Amino acid sequence: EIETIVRESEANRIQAQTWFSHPEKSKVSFRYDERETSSIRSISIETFLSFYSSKFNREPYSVLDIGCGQGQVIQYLNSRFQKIELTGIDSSAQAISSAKKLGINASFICSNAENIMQYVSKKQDIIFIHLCFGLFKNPIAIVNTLIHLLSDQSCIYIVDLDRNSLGEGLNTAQSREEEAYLKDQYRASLTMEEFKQLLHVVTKEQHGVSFHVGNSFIGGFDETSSQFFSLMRNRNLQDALRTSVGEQLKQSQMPALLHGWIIKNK
Ligand SMILES: Nc1ncnc2c1ncn2[C@@H]1O[C@H](CSCC[C@H](N)C(=O)O)[C@@H](O)[C@H]1O
Ligand SMILES: C=CCOC(=O)c1csc([C@@H](N)CCCNC(=N)N)n1
Repeated sequence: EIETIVRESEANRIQAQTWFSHPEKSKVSFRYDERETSSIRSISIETFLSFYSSKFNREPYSVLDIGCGQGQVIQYLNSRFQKIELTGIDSSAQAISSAKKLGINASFICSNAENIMQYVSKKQDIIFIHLCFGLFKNPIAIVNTLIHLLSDQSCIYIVDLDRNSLGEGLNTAQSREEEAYLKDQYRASLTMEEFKQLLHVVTKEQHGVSFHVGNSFIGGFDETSSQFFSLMRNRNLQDALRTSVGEQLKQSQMPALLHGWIIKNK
């Protein structure tokens, strides 16, 4: 039962979340995240944009960003599109105040993502959950709720740490505080096996809604898959991958992440 696995790892997830809700700890997590995770942001975004265009033959009308932090993902989208409805939600008041100060045409909500349907009624073409799934107290509840908000042509794209990657994941820590941070983050994470079970359970009773999970770099799609072939044809995704020397090497050295899709096609 995936429910019990999720309930029994709840304390770990609460602990991981202290790194985003405590004043001193938040300084450590921000510094690490900006240094080590910023370059993957554009890759993950262009992956879902390439997927959407390939699958549905139009650009999305709306992106909902779950755990949006200081609004960096929404800023990126704002620079790529003008006529996209952008929404971000984060339970950190400090993060949301920072996002609002950007002065972007976007809606920012300060609340547990569990409460999203109080703030968004129009169905969403893309729901993005980037590098934060393992922080949620009630991840299955959040996903079930998000599925209600999916448009007839839509996807949830989830990218997160794999618990089995802890050992390799510690390599990028540069201080004892960062080491402690990463240990807590990986301990709260799911494994590939657990993540697959979760996405199966939340989609199996939902008509026209499917899932895919993988640990391959580009959306978890194997390099021999038809999906990978289609994604890699997209010049915007190519451009995002064509980054600095140091960031390409960082991306090469990174442990494999979990990549999950919940896809609705009515
Ligand atoms: N239950 C919840 N609802 C909304 N946001 C949450 C949450 N639990 C944690 N978060 C937020 O998740 C973020 C994790 S770090 C930022 C992740 C961001 N999506 C990125 O791509 O880098 C933090 O800002 C934290 O406040
Ligand atoms: C190369 C290493 C890749 O490292 C990361 O992507 C990373 C490390 S810590 C972090 C934060 N965004 C919080 C992660 C929240 N998720 C889980 N704990 N599962 N992201």
